[PDB]
Amino acid sequence: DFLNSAMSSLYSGWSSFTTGASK
Repeated sequence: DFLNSAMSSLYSGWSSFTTGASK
């Protein structure tokens, strides 16, 4: 799961939208 966080900071940082699907 931890790796999931380091990923959100990379994918959920440039798109600032993927969070909708990730969350």
